[PDB]
Amino acid sequence: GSIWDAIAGCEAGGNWAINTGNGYYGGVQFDQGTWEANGGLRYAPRADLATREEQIAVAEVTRLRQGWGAWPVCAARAGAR
Repeated sequence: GSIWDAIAGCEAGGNWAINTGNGYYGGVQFDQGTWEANGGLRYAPRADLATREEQIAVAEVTRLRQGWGAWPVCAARAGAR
């Protein structure tokens, strides 16, 4: 496990391949602009097409640049806010 699993339970019901059409993708519900801005195209075209480990790698960069408050509720559910 990782802290990100609690975020992904909150954001995606633990399904890191979710792609529901709501403007967000994968286990931590990146939007496409954030996926691309934090290096995600190196792994896959969208977050939901990347593995959990790759999504977590991009999420780490995203959290460092933008803060846990980018997931204002689900990062709290994981104990990080």
